[PDB]
Amino acid sequence: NDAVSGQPSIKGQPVLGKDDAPVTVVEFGDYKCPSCKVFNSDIFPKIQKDFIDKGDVKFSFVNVMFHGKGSRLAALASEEVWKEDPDSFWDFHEKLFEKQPDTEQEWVTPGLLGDLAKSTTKIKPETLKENLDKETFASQVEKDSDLNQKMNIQATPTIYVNDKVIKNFADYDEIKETIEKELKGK
Repeated sequence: NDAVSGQPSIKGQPVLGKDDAPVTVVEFGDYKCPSCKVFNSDIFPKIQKDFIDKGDVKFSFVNVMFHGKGSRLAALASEEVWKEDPDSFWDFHEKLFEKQPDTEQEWVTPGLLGDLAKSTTKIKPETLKENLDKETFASQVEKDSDLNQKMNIQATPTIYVNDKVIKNFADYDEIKETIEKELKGK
């Protein structure tokens, strides 16, 4: 039906922000999703400036694989970057979204993901690409899928503010108000 209320676990997930931040914002997203591209460019930076920078919010991203083989490739790459060079993760993440074209045909390839690793992280392109071929990080993508299913994710992006499901990811008023209400409660 709809995404389930409740606090998703961010254990093992990429995180940005202070450990002790009182509000956790989680995005369930897909690198091939055009609405996730919009969230990344239009909404995410506002949450950063307003909340993450000042230690109010810690942010996490969980992979959802709604757009076929390219979604899976992208997710495997994302997992590897978090594990091997987490300090660079959010730079790689933002560039993969910036790379998403405004066309519907498959665009995700190992060469593409290898080039991003080279520009944004300390990870070797050939290493990343070898791991994509072997699907070295498949267990982490499956863990993400398990979590997606547990929360009954129906569309991407789905944003959680603590245990609250945001109705419209593109409505910064809703997001900001919900963050602020959770801060109060805290």
